[PDB]
Amino acid sequence: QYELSLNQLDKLRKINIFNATFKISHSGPFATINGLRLGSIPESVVPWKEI
Amino acid sequence: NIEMAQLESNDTINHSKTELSLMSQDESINDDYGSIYSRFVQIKDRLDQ
Repeated sequence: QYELSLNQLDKLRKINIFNATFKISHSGPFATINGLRLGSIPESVVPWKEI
Repeated sequence: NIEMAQLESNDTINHSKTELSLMSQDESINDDYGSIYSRFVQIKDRLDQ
C-alpha cells in the first residue's frame, strides 16, 4: 500500500504536467503533437488524415 | 528424590525456556512501527487521493 502511495506521489509529480495533453515533442527529423506525426520528408511521408 | 529434583528441574527448564524463547515483547516494536506506518499510509494515501 505504501508502494502504491509512493507511486501516487510520482503520479502527482506527473500530475503537475496535467496542463499538457495535446503537447508536442520532437521525434526524429520532425515534431509530433500528442503522439501524432506532422510533416513529411523526401524519405518517409506520413498520412494525409494523420496530418 | 532424584525424580523430585528432576521435577523441579523440569518445571524450571520449561518456564525458563518459555520465558527466554518468546517474551512476546519483541512484537511490540513491529507493532509500533506498523501502527506508525499505518498512520502515514492513512494520511498520505488519502491526501494524494
